Amino acid sequence: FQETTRVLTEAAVAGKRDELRGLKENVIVGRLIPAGTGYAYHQDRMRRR
Amino acid sequence: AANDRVSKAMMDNLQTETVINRDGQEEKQVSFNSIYMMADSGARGSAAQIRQLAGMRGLMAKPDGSIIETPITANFREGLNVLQYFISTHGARKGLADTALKTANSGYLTRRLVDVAQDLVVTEDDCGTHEGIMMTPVIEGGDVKEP
Amino acid sequence: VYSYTEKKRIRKDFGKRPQVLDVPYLLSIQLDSFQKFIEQDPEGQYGLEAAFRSVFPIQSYSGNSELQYVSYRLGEPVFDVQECQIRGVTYSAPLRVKLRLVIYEREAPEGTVKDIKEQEVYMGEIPLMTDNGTFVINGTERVIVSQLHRSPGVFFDSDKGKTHSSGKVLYNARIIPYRGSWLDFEFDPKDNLFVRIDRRRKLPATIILRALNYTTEQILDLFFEKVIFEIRDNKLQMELVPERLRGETASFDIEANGKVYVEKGRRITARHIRQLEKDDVKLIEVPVEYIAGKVVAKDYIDESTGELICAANMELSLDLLAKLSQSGHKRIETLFTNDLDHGPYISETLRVDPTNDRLSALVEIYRMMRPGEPPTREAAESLFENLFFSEDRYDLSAVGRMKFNRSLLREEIEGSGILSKDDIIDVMKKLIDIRNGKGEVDDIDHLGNRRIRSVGEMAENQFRVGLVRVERAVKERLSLGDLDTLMPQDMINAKPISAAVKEFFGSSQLSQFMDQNNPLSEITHKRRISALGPGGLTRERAGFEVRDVHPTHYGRVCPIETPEGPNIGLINSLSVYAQTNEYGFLETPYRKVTDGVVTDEIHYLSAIEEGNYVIAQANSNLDEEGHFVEDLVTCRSKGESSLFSRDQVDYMDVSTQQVVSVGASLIPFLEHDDANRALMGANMQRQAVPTLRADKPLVGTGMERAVAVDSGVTAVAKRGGVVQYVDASRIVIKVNEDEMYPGEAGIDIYNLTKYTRSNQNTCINQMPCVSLGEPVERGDVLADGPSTDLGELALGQNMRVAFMPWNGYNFEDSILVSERVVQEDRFTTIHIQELACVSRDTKLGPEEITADIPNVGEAALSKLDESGIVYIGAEVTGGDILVGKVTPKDSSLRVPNGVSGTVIDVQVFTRDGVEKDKRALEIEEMQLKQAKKDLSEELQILEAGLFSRIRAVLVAGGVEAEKLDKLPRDRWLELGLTDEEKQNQLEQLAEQYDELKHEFEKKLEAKRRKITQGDDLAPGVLKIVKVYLAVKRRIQPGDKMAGRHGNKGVISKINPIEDMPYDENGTPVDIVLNPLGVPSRMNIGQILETHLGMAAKGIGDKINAMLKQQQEVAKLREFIQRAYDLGADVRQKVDLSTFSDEEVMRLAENLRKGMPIATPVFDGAKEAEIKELLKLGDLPTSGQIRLYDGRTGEQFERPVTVGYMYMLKLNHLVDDKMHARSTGSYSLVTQQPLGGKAQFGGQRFGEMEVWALEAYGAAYTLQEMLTVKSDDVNGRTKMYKNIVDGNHQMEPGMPESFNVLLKEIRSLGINIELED
Amino acid sequence: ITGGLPRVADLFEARRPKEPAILAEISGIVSFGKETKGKRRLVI
Amino acid sequence: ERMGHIELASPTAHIWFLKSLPSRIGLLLDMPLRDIERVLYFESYVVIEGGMTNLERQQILTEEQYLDALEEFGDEFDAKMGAEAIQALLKSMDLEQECEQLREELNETNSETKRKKLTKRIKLLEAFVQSGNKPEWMILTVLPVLPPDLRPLVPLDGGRFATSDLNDLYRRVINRNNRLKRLLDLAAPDIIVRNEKRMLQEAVDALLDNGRRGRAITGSNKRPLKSLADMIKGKQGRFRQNLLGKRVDYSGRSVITVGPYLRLHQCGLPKKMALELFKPFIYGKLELRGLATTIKAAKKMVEREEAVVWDILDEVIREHPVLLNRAPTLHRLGIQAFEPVLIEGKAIQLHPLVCAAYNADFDGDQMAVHVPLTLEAQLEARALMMSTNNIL
DNA sequence: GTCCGAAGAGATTCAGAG
DNA sequence: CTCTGAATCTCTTCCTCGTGTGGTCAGGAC
RNA sequence: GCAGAGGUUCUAGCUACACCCUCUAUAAAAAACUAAGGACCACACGA
Ligand SMILES: [Mg+2]
Repeated sequence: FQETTRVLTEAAVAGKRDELRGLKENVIVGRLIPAGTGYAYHQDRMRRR
Repeated sequence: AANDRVSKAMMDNLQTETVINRDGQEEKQVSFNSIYMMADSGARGSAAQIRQLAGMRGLMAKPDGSIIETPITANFREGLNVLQYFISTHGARKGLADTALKTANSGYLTRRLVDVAQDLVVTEDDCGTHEGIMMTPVIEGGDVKEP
Repeated sequence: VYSYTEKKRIRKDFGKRPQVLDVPYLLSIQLDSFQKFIEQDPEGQYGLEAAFRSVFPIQSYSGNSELQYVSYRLGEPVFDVQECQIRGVTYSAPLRVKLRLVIYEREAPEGTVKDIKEQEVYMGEIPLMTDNGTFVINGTERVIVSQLHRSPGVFFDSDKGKTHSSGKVLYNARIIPYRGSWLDFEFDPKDNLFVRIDRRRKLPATIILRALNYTTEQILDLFFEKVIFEIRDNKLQMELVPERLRGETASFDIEANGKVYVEKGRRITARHIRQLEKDDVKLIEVPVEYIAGKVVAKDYIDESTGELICAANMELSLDLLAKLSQSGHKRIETLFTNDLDHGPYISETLRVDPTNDRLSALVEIYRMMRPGEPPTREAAESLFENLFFSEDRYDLSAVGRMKFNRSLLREEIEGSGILSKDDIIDVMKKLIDIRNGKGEVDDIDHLGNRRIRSVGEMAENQFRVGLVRVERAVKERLSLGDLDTLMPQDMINAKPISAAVKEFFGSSQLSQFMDQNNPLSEITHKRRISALGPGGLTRERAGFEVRDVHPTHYGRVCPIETPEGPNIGLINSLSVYAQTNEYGFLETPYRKVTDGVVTDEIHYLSAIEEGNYVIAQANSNLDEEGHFVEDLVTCRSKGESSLFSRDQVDYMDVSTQQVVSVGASLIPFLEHDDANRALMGANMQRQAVPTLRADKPLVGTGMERAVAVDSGVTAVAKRGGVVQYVDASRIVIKVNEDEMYPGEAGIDIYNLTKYTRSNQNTCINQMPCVSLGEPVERGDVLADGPSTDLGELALGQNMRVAFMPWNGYNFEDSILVSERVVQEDRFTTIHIQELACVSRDTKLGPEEITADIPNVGEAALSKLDESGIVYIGAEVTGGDILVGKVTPKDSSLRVPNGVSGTVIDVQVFTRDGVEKDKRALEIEEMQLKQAKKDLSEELQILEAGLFSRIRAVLVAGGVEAEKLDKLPRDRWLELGLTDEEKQNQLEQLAEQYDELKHEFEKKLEAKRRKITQGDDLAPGVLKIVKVYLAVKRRIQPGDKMAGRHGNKGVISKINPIEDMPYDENGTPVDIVLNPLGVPSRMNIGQILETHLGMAAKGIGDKINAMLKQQQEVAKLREFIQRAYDLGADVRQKVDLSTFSDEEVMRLAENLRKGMPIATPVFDGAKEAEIKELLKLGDLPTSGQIRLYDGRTGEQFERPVTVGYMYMLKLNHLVDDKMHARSTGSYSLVTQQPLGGKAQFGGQRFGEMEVWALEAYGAAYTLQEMLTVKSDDVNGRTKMYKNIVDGNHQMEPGMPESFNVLLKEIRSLGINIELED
Repeated sequence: ITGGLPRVADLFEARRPKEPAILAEISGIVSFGKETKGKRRLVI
Repeated sequence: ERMGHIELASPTAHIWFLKSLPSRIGLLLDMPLRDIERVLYFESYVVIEGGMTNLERQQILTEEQYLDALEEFGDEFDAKMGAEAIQALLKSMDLEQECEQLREELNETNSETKRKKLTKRIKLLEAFVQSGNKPEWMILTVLPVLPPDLRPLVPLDGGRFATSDLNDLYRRVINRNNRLKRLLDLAAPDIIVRNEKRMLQEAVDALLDNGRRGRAITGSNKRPLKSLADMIKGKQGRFRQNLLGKRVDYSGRSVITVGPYLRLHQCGLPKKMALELFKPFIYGKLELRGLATTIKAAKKMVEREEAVVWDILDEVIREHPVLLNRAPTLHRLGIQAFEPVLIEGKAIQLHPLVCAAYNADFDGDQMAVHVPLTLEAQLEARALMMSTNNIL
């Protein structure tokens, strides 16, 4: 979105971890988005976990 | 007030210009003037637009917004004087620059909004919560805006 | 009377107003500016010599060596303009300077110089501007654009509402130099004047004042009124001058002369003020608390001991009152404070002022400017006196001083370029008054504060920067003052000057690439007034204010013509008549109005001058007697439209077409259409394309001829005479006797330029519009260039247009052109493409251009010659080979896919050191043959004229019938005359004739070896071959195409001619516009244009009928005369009586296609005039015909408008925008085209596209787009191999761009892991 | 005091206006506790 | 994928923590950012393990103060200078003890400003100790490099191989590191090694983000260098240009026009760009039908656009939706799908009624066209994208 | 052959008042 | 006097696509 | 046809995304065929 340096630094120092579960995150990583025709795929994935 | 009177006269002459022969006596009905057909039908052109086309151009503002004491007497059918055209160009360039900057800021706002609500996805058939919103018709002093 | 050109087609012209000032040279703003740059201008003004004189004097520390400037000469250009455009070299001229190196006598520098020396020293290269107002830098006509920037001079900005979050409008004063540091005086929201040098950290006011060697007493005396108080033996009798009684209340018993005046609980009325003034009082009795609230002015010490009673600006108090009283110091000066009259703004700055003395002020200034290092006294003092007191760093140009003294009411105009302390304190006082209501702020948008820097000034500034770099170098060299060793050439080098000037004219912010596609575009891109550029705004920094048209743009800057989009307003175009001022402001022509009667005297006025004057509108009834019948004639007051009296006016507008640009002066009926659509049309009028055969506008503006003659597109006759020999390539003009040069006269060969690539890849073509034996005069037009017709401007063409919805094909805005347009080749446009190819110094054998290509069949070698270059005129298509370029081990330049068409010309440049190959040999041979042909052509006819000159003396009394034609041709001199010395005169003239042939042959060989020379190129290339593809693009369903009234459309379907709706006569209308684009997009002018075009074509066919079937000259002449005289009060008054009775037939032939109409933009034909013109032809007055349908063959109800709108054809074709990619190139990030989708790259599924896709829920489609269709190279090739097998599977994979991001954000210590 | 796109931007940005109306977070009697010593006081 | 590490001759600060808005180095060391900058850039010393002398472990002193303190205690007092000093201060600090002590004084120091600042610092300390990373790793002693292919030399003309505006940054860092290593090998006087280490730190700053401190360095054409943070942040950064908005294959563009003869689920499509789009589909159909045997033969056949190719193309576009798309798409009705009908000319033809949604204006407007490929994606386009399914 | 504006938003300093 | 607040400086983002025009990118010395 | 080489063409051709045949240390009876490709800023604009 914005202020990539700020958020990246805050995530780094905090040791933050991303549990994607989101539209833009999956878009960046390229997997199915958890909203639409991929919602069933993602619900199955979270069911397996 | 003069502009409003001019608009009313222009309409009352244009929207019934057809005075046709009714098998005998004379009757007048909604005119078939092509401009009025394209305006009244809602095809292209509003009543204010056709008024500023045929009747008065009304008044128009300076850059700040304070309108000129001397309005645009003429219209677009007949000739338009030089000073009147300069006064018109004031508002025309104002709107044009505004619309370009509008597209810029609106694109930015759209990105901001869609990146704040990107992750919200419907994921349950019901939440089972009685809590809601006491939705009512909106009356902000005037009549009902949204029934 | 009319010149011979318009005598063959006299443009029918409306417009009642008799124009008093003809349209000036439209390129004057460029040409005059550059000519001013290249001149020796004294008395300050901008010249190249001026910069020379202001930079060359060099002082040396103990070197005793100085540099003196004498003169500068620009050498003859190395290559002509056309040659430069062919090669690529900059059309320049060497800058030969005659510098003087002088060393004064050692042990006595006060004496003269002991060793002087003069040498014509090189300085660099100055790119000259050709006659057309263009620069040719890298062989491309690269025109400059004049810049409009905030002029130097103090400006008192308002800055309303923004800060303090209170609406309290502070007042900041800004004084911008021309070359220096911006200085800001700003007010604290707490009302404390703050100085801001270079907009840097805020700093209190008095530090600058203290840095001016001031003290607190002096500052307080300069800034405030002093209330005098005296110590008298009765409680220190107070003194109050009654002038300070402006609406103050009386907290005390106002009394004097033993008489009470104002009691408690009252304010002093102005009547009481004048009563006190007439009482002639100075003293008054107030309680001592009143003086306590005052503030002391001057420093006071106890003379009994010498200790400070109280410092300056120290508030009084009871203890301080006692310290004053018991000290015997009878003198008290208090600061007169008042919220209304004189607020105490500097006193609070002193309260805030941390610095005390001048040294501390300098130290603080040095700290804020250069932080960190210890602020040495010498360093700080030098910084201040070099920042605001040195001509070397703070030179306000004469315009800056003029604006400064104007805005500070000082009557002086000229002065030094620096700021005296008086200037600083005056700016302080003016800002304080602005805060105190006296005097008002000024708006930057006002054209009296925005200056115009043309090419000359910007180039001169860049040249001065280069010169200060060079003078630094000269001082560096002069550290070792060698004498009698080096001539005045070695101490300098032309490299810095050349670098600066070349960078400014090439890779620079305003050295724009001229958009050569229409003479209108050529002109309007030179009159462009850009607010961008160095020292100016940006497309993002600009706000709503600067965009909008100020009420002073009237007649100075066109408010209509303006690039829509991001750079709206910033790049407005100069209006028609608005020449630049001497200083740099915008003057506009106005007519002096003596009381009662307007005169013809033209008085150019700047915006500041205009406000004071009263300007009447051009569209008023003067009739050359003035005395506007309208006693309430509309006038322009101080920036406000306000109707005035008849005698109250002082100036009047010059012409009704003054307020618009030339790009908008072309638009007919500009009165009617809205300014939005007018701007759109004037922008899409610069974007036409030169049509195959140009066609005059059936309804123009009469000034298109001016814009077509002033531009360089049309070869104008600089010398009147009779056309001796015309040709499609050259025009030979036989000069008349009156215009002859004294001796060695002859012809004037206007060598036309045939098809040459433009900048926008259009055909710069010239067509001779004359015949063998038709006289031409001065300023005549000979060769119609691109988009010109008989000297007029014909951007597009004109065809029948009917406004009706035709089965939705013209649904929203789309045009529906008939197949008749394409069939008659009406809109075909030549496009010239260029395919460069170079031969580089590759190791183990250079790049050689040979037909010895491997792995190619005879089809590849077909179009190529025996030396690897395609023949001139091969119908090449996509992928075909044109240039060999065998590299050491096949890099053949091939036709990029899509582009097609013939190849017109190949140019083979070559630097010395490599022998030209066979095709290059043939090219050189034909070029030298052409050069010799041209030279011999200008030899033989010139010698014939020279013998005619010599035959004149052999016919001036001594005429010899056979004795003349009995001596050989080379000797028509030695014959029988009556002089007794003419015999020897003729023998020596024959000797001169032999020498003349010698100089002619030497010129021929000079041109030959100019061609034969090795063309120096970029470092590392052997020889460049340039190939010119020449496609033939025409109308197809998708070419953007518009009329002049901003009615932009796109072709929808090439409708068969039968389908087109035909009128009663059966003439099918070629175009069916969409009517519904008129009301909303309010451009009703295009319908007035349509009706007038219909009337014009009615006149055309009316005369065509009586010319098709032969009718005598009398009937046609009377009809043409009546057609011209029908106008109500038209100024043209064309009479056909004076015509030769045979050129009237030529006029009719040029008129049979349609009577060209001219309606000046704001004085066009009214309803009655166009109606009468329609009724003259056998045409309906209503302007609407009954178009029978082309398919149904049934009458259209509601008869529809039919007329000849002048439809352009915009450059935005479709075959250069029809793009599609299956799979092609990829990048380091595996994006396809990355930077430029022109390399057969796919579209960008942009940022908003993924949102618009995931809003549906297209997870599979989105995953496709951003993993397997674009990024996942392994998955991409796997899915390709999958699809070519019928199966349509998919593999997600990892987006390689995400891997790039992973590695990048992992390469900076932030560990990233795809942890599972 | 703007009624266009900046109004929507200001709303969705939750920008407190430069002159915001001040409200009381607790219900009760209004008073001026201090004697406006620097600024006025409101005690509920 | 391969990376390389630059063994810094001395530890150097990480800009993303120094002179940043979060100012992590500020909260962590409880120092002013100004003072941290001063010690790192070698303007002033910072003390470590002062001990008996009055200077504590967290004080900042000038060079004259350094001389005076050296007089106070010759060796027990230590004032390391530069980034090594910050490294040592981070080493000496223990998170857990400091975290619990900060919690202790947070429970008592009720000052609202102090409460906010202490909560910020304690949040940083807790999220930094519970997360598996030590505070020493803020000071990067070993800079890694990008993979060389992610940072290549592009051209061959003019100046042979130009740079990537990052190779020069890494070269500057390497050169400064090499000169510092040479100075440490030659034991140069401390002032010149201070200058060398300071400019090494500045070069590392420019590499990390050219423009976070002072005059952004430039040696190529007087413009700021595209640092690593430049390639990540902003529109031009990877996140937005190259990740969310990847340019796609099987796509095309053309100025669009109106065709009434079309249906609502249809759109015009030039035969040229349709052929250029579905080339893999054409290859597959030709290979199935036997009109060609290899992809070379199919490429030749489609490049000659035989009449056997057109009727095969109209066969493969029987029920294959394509995603029309306008460039300034705002609502999701800005990208629909249609069954494209093969027509002559160079312009996509859009149904009139679906121009109101597109905001199409037919005055030279260009619409991108995209082709779903996988049958799940084509079916998804048919079910959702197609205009007859999103009328509301 | 190889090598030296503007707008806001937030973090951060002054101050001024208890 | 020290802490809620006044200011101060500073940093990030500003439709998204195209057609395109160009301009640009590490030497001499040992 | 998955690690190499050879073959009738045309230096070289072993699935390199890639096109035919042979075998595990040996080179020819054989026609359709071949190359995996490129960055950053300013400007005219256009919707
Ligand atoms: Mg449009």
